[PDB]
Order: sequence, then C-alpha cells, then structure tokens
Amino acid sequence: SVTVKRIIDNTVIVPKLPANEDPVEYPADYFRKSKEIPLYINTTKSLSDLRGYVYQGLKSGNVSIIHVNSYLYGALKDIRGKLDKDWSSFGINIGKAGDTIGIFDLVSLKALDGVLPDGVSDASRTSADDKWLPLYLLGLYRVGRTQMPEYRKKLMDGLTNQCKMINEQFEPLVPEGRDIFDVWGNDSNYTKIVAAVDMFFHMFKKHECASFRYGTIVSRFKDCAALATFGHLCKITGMSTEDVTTWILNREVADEMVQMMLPGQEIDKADSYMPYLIDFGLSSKSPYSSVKNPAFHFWGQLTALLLRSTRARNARQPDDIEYTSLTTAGLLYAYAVGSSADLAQQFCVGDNKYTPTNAPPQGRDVVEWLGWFEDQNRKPTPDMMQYAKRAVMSLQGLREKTIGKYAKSEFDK
Amino acid sequence: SVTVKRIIDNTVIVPKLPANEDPVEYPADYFRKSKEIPLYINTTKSLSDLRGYVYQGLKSGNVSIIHVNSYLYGALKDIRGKLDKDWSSFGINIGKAGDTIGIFDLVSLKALDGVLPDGVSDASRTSADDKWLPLYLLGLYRVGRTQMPEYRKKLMDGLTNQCKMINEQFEPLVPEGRDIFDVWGNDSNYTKIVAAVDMFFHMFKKHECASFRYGTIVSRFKDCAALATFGHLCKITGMSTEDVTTWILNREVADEMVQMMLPGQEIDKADSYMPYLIDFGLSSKSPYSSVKNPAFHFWGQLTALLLRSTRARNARQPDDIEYTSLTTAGLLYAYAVGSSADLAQQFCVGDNKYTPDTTNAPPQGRDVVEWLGWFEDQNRKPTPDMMQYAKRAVMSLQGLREKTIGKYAKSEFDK
Amino acid sequence: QPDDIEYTSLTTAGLLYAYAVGSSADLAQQFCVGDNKYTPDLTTNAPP
Repeated sequence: SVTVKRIIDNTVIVPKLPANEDPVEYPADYFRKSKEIPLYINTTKSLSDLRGYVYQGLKSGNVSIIHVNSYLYGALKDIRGKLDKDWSSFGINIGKAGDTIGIFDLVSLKALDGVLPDGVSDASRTSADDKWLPLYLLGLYRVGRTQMPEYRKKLMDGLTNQCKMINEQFEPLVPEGRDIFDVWGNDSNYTKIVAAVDMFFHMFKKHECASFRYGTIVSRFKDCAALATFGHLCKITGMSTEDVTTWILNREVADEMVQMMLPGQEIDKADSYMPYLIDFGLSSKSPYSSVKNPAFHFWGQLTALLLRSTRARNARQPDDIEYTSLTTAGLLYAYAVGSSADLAQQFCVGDNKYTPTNAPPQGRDVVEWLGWFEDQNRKPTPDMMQYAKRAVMSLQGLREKTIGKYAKSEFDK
Repeated sequence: SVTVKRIIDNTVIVPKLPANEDPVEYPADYFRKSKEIPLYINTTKSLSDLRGYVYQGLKSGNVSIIHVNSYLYGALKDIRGKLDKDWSSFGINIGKAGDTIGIFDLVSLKALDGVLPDGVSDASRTSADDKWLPLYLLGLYRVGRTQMPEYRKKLMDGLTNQCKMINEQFEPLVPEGRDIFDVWGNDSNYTKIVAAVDMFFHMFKKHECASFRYGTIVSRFKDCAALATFGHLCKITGMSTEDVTTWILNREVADEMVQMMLPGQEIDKADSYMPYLIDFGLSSKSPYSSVKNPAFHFWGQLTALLLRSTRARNARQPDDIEYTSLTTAGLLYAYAVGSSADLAQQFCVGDNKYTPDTTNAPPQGRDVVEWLGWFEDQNRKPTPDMMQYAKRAVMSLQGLREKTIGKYAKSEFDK
Repeated sequence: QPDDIEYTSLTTAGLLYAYAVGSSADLAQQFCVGDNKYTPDLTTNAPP
C-alpha cells in the first residue's frame, strides 16, 4: 500500500494530505540548553510601597501585573525551609542536608524600566501582609483558568480562605468572563512564581505558610492529563502498571503510551521540575497532555468508566481518533477485569482455601483473552455487550461531548 | 511482569507513573520524640477582663482566637476530678489512685506578645461564666466543621443547650459559609483545648460540667472513619473481630486492614490520646481515615449496606479503588451472612434441639473457605439468587445522596 | 448534504466501508512479558 493507481486509465495518483506539526517538548531534553530558570522580577522598589500599589490597584479595574510579581517576591522570602534530605533534578542542585533555602532558590534576575505609580500610593496598608495578600494573589491564578459557575464557586470558597486567621473580605468587582485578572496566566514571570511556591510547599508540605498552595496547586501536572488518566486506569483495575500496559491493543495508543514513558524525565521522581514543565516554561507543548494522547486518553477513560469510575463520567471525548476500535478494545479490557474478580483469601486460622467451550478465560491475561476474542469471531458477545449496558444505563447528568455521554449512547438501548 | 517490550520493533518501554507520597503518622511512633503536649496559651491577663473581650468581641464580626483560648483556660481550671483508678498512655503518666487532676494536666506553656484590647472591655459581664460561655465557645467548634442546613440544625439545637440552667440566647450574626468562627479549627492551640476537655470528660463521664462535650465530642476519633466502619461491619454481622478479618478478599484491603491494626497504638485502650491523635497534633495524616483506607472503607460499607445497615446508606464512595472486586467480594460476604442466619436455641426446660439430624447448594455456616470454594464452584461469578439478594436489599431504598455507596449499590443491583 | 450528487450509491458505498471498519476492529497485543498472542489458531456468508 505505497503506490496507488486508477484502475480505469491506469494512472498514478499520490494520496497525500496537509502536514501537522508542533512536536512535543520534554523537560530534561531542555536542561541541555540553559541550566537555570530565569525569574525576571524587574523593578525592585519598596515593600510598603508595593503593598500599596496593589492593595489599592486591586480595588480598581487595573493593576500592573509587573507590580504584583514584585510584591509577591516581597512577602515571599520567608527563607523558612530546612532541607532534611538532599535535592537535585535534571542536574540542577538545590540544597544538601540541613541546608536552609527559600522559595526563590530557583534563579532570580531583573530587567526593563517601565513603572507606573511612585512612592506612597496611599500609606494606608499595615503589615497585614505576608499573611493573606500573597495567598489571594496566588489564589486568583486558580480562578483565572476556570470556565463555568465553578468560577464563582472557586472564588466564594477561595475567599473564606483568607478569612482564616485574618478575617478580611473581597476586592475586585467585575465577576469574570476570562478577562479581569485572568490575564495573569499569560505572564511568563508570574506563572514562574506560582510554580516555585507550589513546588516549594510540596517539599515542605508542613510549613506554616504552605497553605499558600490553595490556587497554586492546579499548576502541578498542568497539561498532563493522559499521564494521570493512566495512574487512574491502574488504581481502578487494581492491575500493575506493567500489566495494564500490556492491555493496550491499538497501534496509536501504544505509540502514545511510548511517548509518555520516555525515560529520564523525572516523572516517577519525588519532587522535581517535571510537573511544572509548563509553568516554569520548560515546555511549550506537553507530551503528557490529553491532546497529544487522544487515543490513550479516550481508551483509558472509556475503560475506567465501564469499570464504575466516578471521575471518568465527565472526561472529554477527543476528536479525530479511531472510535470503533478504541471502544471495542476498552469493552474487552473492561469486561475482562469486570467479570473475573480478584478474590483470594487473605487472613486465616491454620485453615485456608487451596484454590484448585466459549466460556471466557480464567484470569486477566491479555493473551488468554485476546485468543478467546479471536474465538468469538473478534466481535463483542451478548453478555459482554449486556455488561456495557448495565454499566452505562442509570447514569445521569451527562455533559455533552464527554466519554460519559458517549458510552451511554453507544451501549444503552 | 517487570519488563515490557513493544512486540513490533522489540524495544524496551518502562511503564512508570507519577509518585504519590504523604505517609501516615501513628500516635505512639511520635512520643518517641517529645513527651508532652505543649499548649501555648500565651497572654495570661485577667479573667473578668477576658470574659469581656469575648462577650462583646462575639457580638461583632471579630474576636481574637488568642483571646477565647485564654478565656477558656480561665473558666476551666475546675481541677474537679478524683482519679478513682490509674492513668498512663504512651509512657506519659497523668495520675494515680485518689489523685486529683484538672483538664490541663496535659502540659501548659506560654508565648508571643500581641494583644488587642486593654483592661475593661465593658465591665458589664457578671460571673454568668463557667456555666455556659465555655460551652458555647466549644460548641462552636462542632458547628465549624459542618457543610449543609445541618449547620443551622447543629446550632439551633446547640443553643437550647446553654438555655439549660442559664437560659438566654444567641450571639454572633452571619449564618455561615465555613467562615465566621469557622477559622478556630485551624488554631493549633484551640483544638488542643477541645481535645483536652473531651478527653477529660470522657474519663469523668459523670462530672457536673461534663456537659461541655456537646461540641467537643466530634474530636474523638476525628479522621478515624475506616477504623470505625470496621467495628460497625462487626456489630452488623454479629461476627467476631477475628472472623471478619478473614473475610477480607482483596490485596489492598488486607494491606489497609494491616495498616490500621499496627500494634502498640492504644486503639483498643480505655482512655488514651489515640482518639485525639489529630487535634492534639500527634499526627498530620491519620492512618485510620477513610481516605487512607478507601478499599477497606468501600468494601466494609457496601457489605454493611447489603446487610440492612441504616448508617451505611449515606457513606461516601471513595474514588480510584477497584470497584468490581470490592463489590463482588462484598456481595459474597453479605450473601453468606445473609442467607445462613445464626439461629440456635438459647434457653429451655430439660428439652433442647440437638442440632444434627446437594450440588450447587451453597455452604452451611459462615466459613470463608467453605464459601470461597463454593464460589470457585460457581465459575467465580455471582449466581442469580445471590444477585437477586442484592436487588431486594437495595430496591425500595429512597432519599439517596449522590456519590454515596448507597447510591452506588442501587444503581449496580436495582434493575 | 450537497445537492445533485448520486445519493443511493454514495450512501451504499459509505455503509459498506463503515460496516467493514466497524465490525472488524484492529486489535492486536502491543506490549508483553516474553508471553504474547500468536494471532493464528465461521463459513458461508460470514463477512471478510
């Protein structure tokens, strides 16, 4: 199939079609360039001054992102952090035993000359400061990413969070639309901060200030959907990481599973830069995204769903994947796990159970099952088709273009 | 299965996936560090003065937690407590026979210099004091933790409670939202207090003031769900603690059952610090939680439900557990207990039943091996009578909250 | 739906193509551990 001809006038035709590009970009395969993450917090002026520019600046449809950055740098050199271990990652060292280190031991620089207000922007504000204002400012990053009345949910809750210890209310004005402070996300030097906070308070999960993650947490494994719908597919079938891998039954799902598992990227690692590959700007196109792993994502999620997953009810159905193979493959995998439970005595009292056509295989072996499928004309049986029905009927509240909505339409009737 | 290869280009792939951490922390395995629970009630000023700062401070959308702490220390050195026994725990002694001791014989310290009002914050308040104000303040901790119109339920009731003996009425203003005085929970030195009160009035269940537990009680076994969904699974099947254990049929349920039963942690103990492991800050991650025991929790609860449990109707379905094995295992265990009742004559008059007198007929009593084997028999796959059993148990259920094991079971079995 | 095309042949041709892809999935073991399914092991009017 690498040469086609019109069987009427026997001429050559060359089936080609528009190229698609943007390759992925792995973390590690970039610390081969630079060896530091450059945080440009220009303008280093005055803390009390800064506390003002924003306290007020917030109360009004306008505050320079470049101000909030410097303010944050301000409150956050709570060096507070005793590295009771070691800490490297990709070559970069960060501290040794006992060593003390702060949030910004991840490489500070400075730059350009534009600044808006000067000195005292209303001296009003006291050092009710490193207590709650940094949190707010970070918290907003979380609310920035959102879409639906989860915004006013994400906020309403993410506002009773500063009330804690410090009981003091609200601030901006215009609800949202993905507009007001929703720009902050697009600020390279800002993300770079939320990522350092999160990554810091991941290491010192305990620290008094570690509550600062409230809106900084949706940065860890940002754009790493598939990579996480995988640890999910594992947890939900009890199967080993290695066994699950073998249950992959479609080329371009393998392709993508490969892509994600590329060695030397610190993914399995404790505390590493890998999770924030996106917000420290190590990668402009994540290789763990659900958009670069459509087949994987769809398959894993569909499967998890048939297996009674709550989460997966609402995963999105990617476009331009091969549906009636991903599904057929998900049905099998699910029906296997589903019909033959684990089951095996665990504790006892000297007395314990010595375990020992077209009847479907014993355990959860891919080859046993695959072969048994070959058997069934490589075409879904009625009990296994019935299985799918019980799993998806009685589902309710189904968003559209979800793998949840997909499954009910495919199996409930 | 510890080495995988692409069968097309015969290359190695190394299935790995993101690490998850936060280990648990057992109580005992910490009194290997410190040997006292440090209650920092700083600011030791004046009782009459304090009674004021808060009486008023409450009326108004603001009161320093650091005040209420000292106030409570204030009213509560009713030493009242004659230890008619002994009392140790984890090495720490607390008293001997006859010995007298107060709520705070659990280690008071002091500290930092920030204080808000000075002296007389309206001398108005009389010693209508160690009678009801401490209760309120504590009672609020309970209302703090809540989520739904159970708040205004928890309060409305937890307000006719001071009306006892004392008898008049309300104080703050703004309903809730998890905000007003809902911060108090996050105050290390505050929790440390509710825990001492509860633990004290657990020991002297009788004491005149022991009514102070009204909102201090949701501290005992806080974050110990699974550990308690287990004594439930026992009570509800009549089975022994040891027998129930054997009926565990999934690896990671055993795993967790182990985790929970780790020896030398005073869990089976009378009055111990173990229950308050969380609020005295002995542990930052409970090993008895339903979040660290998801499989156990789901299995035990699902089972209890099939067994006609009222409580379990509303337990929450954890995420990322292996559902169609936990369930299959729960169905069996339940069907076993369910179909073969205990039943056995107990009393008589010289005349009593000597109990003794085929295929795919399911086993006699409640033996794991007898049943397990009989399951092997049935193609290791749920029969129709046992599947019918599940249906009768879950149909006719109503008022089902979403994401509960109650809602789960009806959807899995009712149809 | 464009106009002035031959519908009951385009459709018939689309049905076939789709039914083919549809009924016979790809499916083929991808990863393993030394143990892997050697694929080889109906009659009339059984579709290809």
